[PDB]
Amino acid sequence: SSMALFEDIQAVIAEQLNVDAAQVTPEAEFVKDLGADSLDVVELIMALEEKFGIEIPDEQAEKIVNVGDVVKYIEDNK
Amino acid sequence: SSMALFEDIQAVIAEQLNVDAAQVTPEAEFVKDLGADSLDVVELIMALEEKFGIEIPDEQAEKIVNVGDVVKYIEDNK
Amino acid sequence: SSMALFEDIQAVIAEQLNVDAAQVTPEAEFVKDLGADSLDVVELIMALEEKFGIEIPDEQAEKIVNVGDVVKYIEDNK
Amino acid sequence: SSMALFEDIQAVIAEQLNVDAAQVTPEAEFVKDLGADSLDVVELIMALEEKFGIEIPDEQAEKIVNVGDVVKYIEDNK
Amino acid sequence: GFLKGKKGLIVGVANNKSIAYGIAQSCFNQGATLAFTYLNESLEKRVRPIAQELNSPYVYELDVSKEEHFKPLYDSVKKDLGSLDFIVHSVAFAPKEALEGSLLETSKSAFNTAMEISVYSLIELTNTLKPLLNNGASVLTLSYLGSTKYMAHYNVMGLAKAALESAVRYLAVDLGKHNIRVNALSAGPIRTLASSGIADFRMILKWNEINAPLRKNVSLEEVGNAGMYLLSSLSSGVSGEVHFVDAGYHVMGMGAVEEKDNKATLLWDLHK
Amino acid sequence: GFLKGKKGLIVGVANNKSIAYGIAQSCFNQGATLAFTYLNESLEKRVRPIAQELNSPYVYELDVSKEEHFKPLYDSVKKDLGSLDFIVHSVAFAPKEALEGSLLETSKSAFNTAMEISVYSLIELTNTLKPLLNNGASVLTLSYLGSTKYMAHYNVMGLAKAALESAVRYLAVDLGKHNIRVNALSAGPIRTLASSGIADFRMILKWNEINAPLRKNVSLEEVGNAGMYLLSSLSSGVSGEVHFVDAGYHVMGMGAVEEKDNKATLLWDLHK
Amino acid sequence: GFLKGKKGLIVGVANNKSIAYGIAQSCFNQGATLAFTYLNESLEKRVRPIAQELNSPYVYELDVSKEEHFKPLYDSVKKDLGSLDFIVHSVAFAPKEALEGSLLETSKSAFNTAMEISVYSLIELTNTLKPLLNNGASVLTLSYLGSTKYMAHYNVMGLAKAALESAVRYLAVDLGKHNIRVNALSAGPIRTLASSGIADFRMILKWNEINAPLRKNVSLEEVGNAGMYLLSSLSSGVSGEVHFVDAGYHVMGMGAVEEKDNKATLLWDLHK
Amino acid sequence: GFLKGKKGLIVGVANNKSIAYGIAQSCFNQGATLAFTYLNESLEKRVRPIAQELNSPYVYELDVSKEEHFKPLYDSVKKDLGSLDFIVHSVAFAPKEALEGSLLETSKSAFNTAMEISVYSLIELTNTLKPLLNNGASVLTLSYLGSTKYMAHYNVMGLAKAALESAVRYLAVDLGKHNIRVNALSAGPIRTLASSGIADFRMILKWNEINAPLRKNVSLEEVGNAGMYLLSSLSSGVSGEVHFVDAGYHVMGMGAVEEKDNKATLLWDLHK
Ligand SMILES: NC(=O)c1ccc[n+]([C@@H]2O[C@H](COP(=O)([O-])OP(=O)(O)OC[C@H]3O[C@@H](n4cnc5c(N)ncnc54)[C@H](O)[C@@H]3O)[C@@H](O)[C@H]2O)c1
Ligand SMILES: NC(=O)c1ccc[n+]([C@@H]2O[C@H](COP(=O)([O-])OP(=O)(O)OC[C@H]3O[C@@H](n4cnc5c(N)ncnc54)[C@H](O)[C@@H]3O)[C@@H](O)[C@H]2O)c1
Ligand SMILES: NC(=O)c1ccc[n+]([C@@H]2O[C@H](COP(=O)([O-])OP(=O)(O)OC[C@H]3O[C@@H](n4cnc5c(N)ncnc54)[C@H](O)[C@@H]3O)[C@@H](O)[C@H]2O)c1
Ligand SMILES: NC(=O)c1ccc[n+]([C@@H]2O[C@H](COP(=O)([O-])OP(=O)(O)OC[C@H]3O[C@@H](n4cnc5c(N)ncnc54)[C@H](O)[C@@H]3O)[C@@H](O)[C@H]2O)c1
Repeated sequence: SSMALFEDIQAVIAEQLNVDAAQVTPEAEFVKDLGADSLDVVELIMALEEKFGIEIPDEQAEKIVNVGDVVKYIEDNK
Repeated sequence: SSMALFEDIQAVIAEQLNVDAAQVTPEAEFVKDLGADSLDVVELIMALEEKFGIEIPDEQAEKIVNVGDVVKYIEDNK
Repeated sequence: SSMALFEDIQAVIAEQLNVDAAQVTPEAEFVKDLGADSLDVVELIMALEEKFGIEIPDEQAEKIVNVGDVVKYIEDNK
Repeated sequence: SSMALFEDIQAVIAEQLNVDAAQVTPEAEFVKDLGADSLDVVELIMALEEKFGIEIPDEQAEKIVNVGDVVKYIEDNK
Repeated sequence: GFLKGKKGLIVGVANNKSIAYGIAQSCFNQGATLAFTYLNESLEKRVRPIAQELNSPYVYELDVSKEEHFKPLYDSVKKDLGSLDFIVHSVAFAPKEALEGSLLETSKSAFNTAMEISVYSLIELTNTLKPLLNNGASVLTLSYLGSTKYMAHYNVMGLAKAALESAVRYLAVDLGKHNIRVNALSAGPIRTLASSGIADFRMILKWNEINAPLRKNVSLEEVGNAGMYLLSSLSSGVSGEVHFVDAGYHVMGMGAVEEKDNKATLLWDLHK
Repeated sequence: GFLKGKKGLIVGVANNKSIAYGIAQSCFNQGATLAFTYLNESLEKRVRPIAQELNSPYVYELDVSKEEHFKPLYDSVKKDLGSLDFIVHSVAFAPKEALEGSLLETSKSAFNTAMEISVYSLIELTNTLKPLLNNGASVLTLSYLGSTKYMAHYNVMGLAKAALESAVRYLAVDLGKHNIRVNALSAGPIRTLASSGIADFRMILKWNEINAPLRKNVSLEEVGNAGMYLLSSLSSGVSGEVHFVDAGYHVMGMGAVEEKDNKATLLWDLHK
Repeated sequence: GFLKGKKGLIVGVANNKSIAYGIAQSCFNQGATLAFTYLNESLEKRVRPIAQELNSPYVYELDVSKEEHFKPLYDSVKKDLGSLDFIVHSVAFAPKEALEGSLLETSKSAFNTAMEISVYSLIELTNTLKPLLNNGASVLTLSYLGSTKYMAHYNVMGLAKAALESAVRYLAVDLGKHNIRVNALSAGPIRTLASSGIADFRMILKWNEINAPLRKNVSLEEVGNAGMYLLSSLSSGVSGEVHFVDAGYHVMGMGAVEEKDNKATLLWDLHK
Repeated sequence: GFLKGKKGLIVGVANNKSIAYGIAQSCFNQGATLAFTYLNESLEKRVRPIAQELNSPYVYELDVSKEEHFKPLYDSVKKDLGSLDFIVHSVAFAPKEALEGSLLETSKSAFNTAMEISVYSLIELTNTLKPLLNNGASVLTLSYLGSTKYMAHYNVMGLAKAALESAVRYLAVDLGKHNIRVNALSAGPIRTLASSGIADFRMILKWNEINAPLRKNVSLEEVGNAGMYLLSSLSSGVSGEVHFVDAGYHVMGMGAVEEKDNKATLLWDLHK
């Protein structure tokens, strides 16, 4: 992962879930490790695609589970 | 009750519920003694008001229970 | 005509057509003598029926031509 | 012009305007020489595009005036 | 005969005053092979003789609230008919208490009953029988002006008919790509056995008769002919439509008038 | 035959692709005694042979902009037929320039032509022939979805059809008390001789075919059968109605979709 | 103030009971710079004082049947205002004879007058003033339920309002790509100076009052506030809309009822 | 400020993209005393801060599927506010599986959930709070064009919105005699948190943007201002209305076109 990209995605996830950046690591998962319900995630997804002008399709949206997934996805499509 | 009126009402009730006229007596009741469901009665009521040009209002319709009721009602309103 | 009624109707006609009360006499006619178009009259009629709670029907409305007509009409119907 | 194409277009024009094939020559014009109103032409145009599966656009439709035009057009687009 | 050789399932006959019967009868006069369903044994007594009269041995049980009735109905139709060219969904229900007073009073359970019985059953019936429909098949349901305009005491059943007309639109899209049509016939008020469940139906019927353009209530035959039309290939360009058979009543924005050279008067104000 | 012995006047045949012809032909197959009118001599050439084919000697001149043609048309019908059971008003016109570009560009004279020819002629024709109508008579006009929804370049003709549908409602009231019915058939786009006057009709026709529930354009036969229905006693409870015969297209609030398990796609986006 | 600094042209003030006045007054209370037009000198007498009261020196001549008045009106607005943010088209006319009796009786010339004055003038006025409209401009016209439902004696004016509502849809498309909005406000009956030209308006007004959901006629202020809304940026997502300001009357499919524990009764049947 | 001193209960805020929030915010800018409800504790986290921002301590629990929540909500409003001048019902739900594929696939339980949550809750909420409503109170719900036209995959939620709009009509009658108004705001598609539950919402949003008269999607502010209007005394003559706030999209009967002097082209066909 590109470090500038990860850090910028990390700030979004941090602010969105009101966690500390420190807890936002590539392995972390929104439901399990980050305390996100079905709304938090959907809100977070929109924040990301709105930020990055791209759009995560719904089929690709489900298959996301961890910070790495959203990062590796966004880097491949920005 | 007027005998011509009763006999004419009796034929209607007979045909409607496919019972013998003999079983249609003023005391008889459509649900209990005549084997009529909620449809039989409603169908029978329409047959009567259609026959007699009058209309049994719905409030008066419920309060009917026995052959005498429909007969005494119809005689008072025809 | 009742003098209280005439004077009260006269004030309405005066104000409505912005003429002097003096020119509002029972013989006067709205089109000829009072300088009223088709609007002035219709506006004036509504002012009258609104004032008097009555309603000049349209058939009776046409047949009016002079101050006396509206006065004699209103007195008969108030 | 391809002779098979011309002859086949000529039969259509013939039948459509109920003229003899002989009068249908490349120089002939539908309004002047062939006696066609605004309907005849529009009907004839549809007959042609329906026959040939192509569609004469309306802009190209106006610019047609003579048998040669429809023939040279159809050959270029079939 | 415009339905000669065409197979159709009539759902909702209660007696010979049922809208379903009028439709079934009109289709019969056009040569249709009919099959019928009945709610329970109390209703089998009435369906099966009428079916007989319309020359039909095919009489099946269908209570649309019993999920378990639908697979048997499918099997019966496949056994006895093999395929269907049309389906008549002529069925609705709401508890007495909901068809009177206000909408605000309605219970959640009355709501759910009105919606399940009157709307969802079109989905489950059409989904169940979809594999057996022939090319050009035609699905018909029955609605009422109370869906898009206020009608007295129609309350939760107006809500159901609004959904029902919306279901017709979506089903027409779903099924149209398989060349199947779906329509609603919106009848005017007509004295039937279920329509007695509506508070002061009689006054609604009168208001319609006085104020409809044609100054008549619709006849059972008129609804049946309109239905037959929508079921038949005559209407093979019609889908997603809500077809008013109401003596023209839907056009009225107000009571009808009539003039005595003097005023105008409401027609209603002449008889009493 | 559902119009056996019934007399009807067909107004608007131009050729055998005219909507009026489809209707006339469907009524013929139902046993109707037809009579026809023609705009001028250029059109008499086309009407009178088609009339012949539908077994009719009654062919009269009617340019609806000529007030003086209507009394003769009345006299002709009284002489030759004596009475009418139905009338088909299948007529509209607007100058080319108005059926393209914007509504804002429209000339007052184009406006007046579209309104007189396309709407007012229903009034003058029905008023003229009203004394000759039999009990149960049925008056039919032809409309288009462009009346209540925006359709490309339909412009002043949308205004005319909106009025026309409103005229149907008022005429249904006027005539219903004499037990006469008045309806509009709202056809989907169909390749006719006048419809070529609409800018990029072809694309409107395609958009309809792709996006209609039934994924087809309507056939001339389908409009004729629907018309026949509305003219016939089958629809004797139908008045004031705007009856869509458009392959279901009116229900669509958006382009049709189809799914590839992945996204949804507009059907339009598949062919190009 | 929601129209502070916004320039608008009010067409149709006749007196302080005119719908146009209510709208103009509501816009004034929201800070609008108004300009007004008048039919002729008889009407200039009434417009110019009311304009004064709403703080306006801009009073121009516009008889919409005079093609030659429109270029001067353009020049006047450009001189005195330079640009417009909204336009109120509050204008209609039909000869007395047409607003009574039947539609069948209507003369071609009455028809043409109703259509030109009541519908086409929106086209010519909006086309004329289109170059002067600012970003976000809002064009408002006035309609009536008689357009899509039958109302007593409304006759040719129903035809005009149907076209008018259709014009709103097409104009909304034409002008929307330039970020200009076009709407109709469909008022309930309200006692105005032109509304006295309708046969038995009074009874239509009563029928509305008794049978509207809110059991009241609408007030001139209520129409003006609704209009102001549609003219203001508050409604900047609203276009092509027909907005009912009628005490809810449009929802009624029948006379209102009220129950005495016994029967139901028409409200109409209580007062007489 | 048009709601100064007026008390209102906002039901349905999820975050600051919720339609309910836009409405609440517009009402705040007009001086309203607001109170809010939340589905559960997961949603209380989001409502209670937003309420704070709109200057509100009144934050109550309401899961509309819990009959037992309504009496407490009544008591809370009576304690803290005493009376209400308006209510915003901005709430709908359906399981994911129903907002995709066909209507035919829909489960009875998905149907019942969509109807209970999205329609019946307006009845129970308005019935519960009816004793606390002031003179002139205004009840607002939220609908979508999918109610009366087909929209892709909207399926059972179209059925719910059709019923919902019908409920608005009946409730407007029920409540209008107590001088209470009931309306629906029919928003265009807008990216919200629940709207992500619709299959290919994004494409519906694009189709709207390209093809709406105003060539834009509606903004959250535009829905809020329209809502505020309907809640405020500005609309005190408006009841039973379905008010489109959709950039004009409802008027389109087909894709938008644009001309290159040559053909016409669908706008959709320009970007890809
Ligand atoms: N005025 C009218 O009579 C009128 C007007 C317009 C529309 N409709 C509609 O016409 C349709 C038929 O009604 P009708 O007036 O002919 O009354 P009806 O009583 O003749 O028909 C009603 C049918 O619904 C059946 N039904 C009820 N619940 C059922 C269930 N759970 N499972 C299977 N069947 C069930 C009844 O048994 C009966 O067969 C309904 O949709 C009704 O709403 C009636
Ligand atoms: N897509 C369509 O073709 C379509 C769709 C819906 C509705 N319509 C309507 O169907 C009706 C018939 O049109 P069509 O498509 O069959 O076209 P068409 O050309 O076959 O019929 C038009 C008829 O109008 C006649 N006409 C025109 N002006 C006349 C006049 N002044 N006096 C007498 N007759 C006159 C024409 O001569 C012709 O007979 C019209 O109302 C049309 O608007 C057409
Ligand atoms: N019940 C109602 O009053 C009611 C209800 C709904 C809609 N409307 C519509 O509201 C609009 C205004 O009518 P109103 O009721 O306020 O009546 P009004 O008399 O106050 O307004 C009518 C205006 O039209 C103007 N006008 C007529 N012909 C004109 C012309 N040729 N050129 C320029 N101006 C002309 C009149 O002079 C007057 O200014 C009309 O569209 C009317 O149809 C009225
Ligand atoms: N495109 C759109 O977003 C759009 C367009 C038109 C209409 N609408 C309608 O607007 C309204 C609000 O939706 P939104 O788009 O703002 O989405 P949203 O997610 O912001 O609002 C939905 C609200 O419904 C609440 N809710 C769901 N189930 C509930 C329950 N059982 N009890 C209490 N609350 C419950 C949700 O928690 C949330 O607060 C709905 O009626 C929706 O159908 C939305």
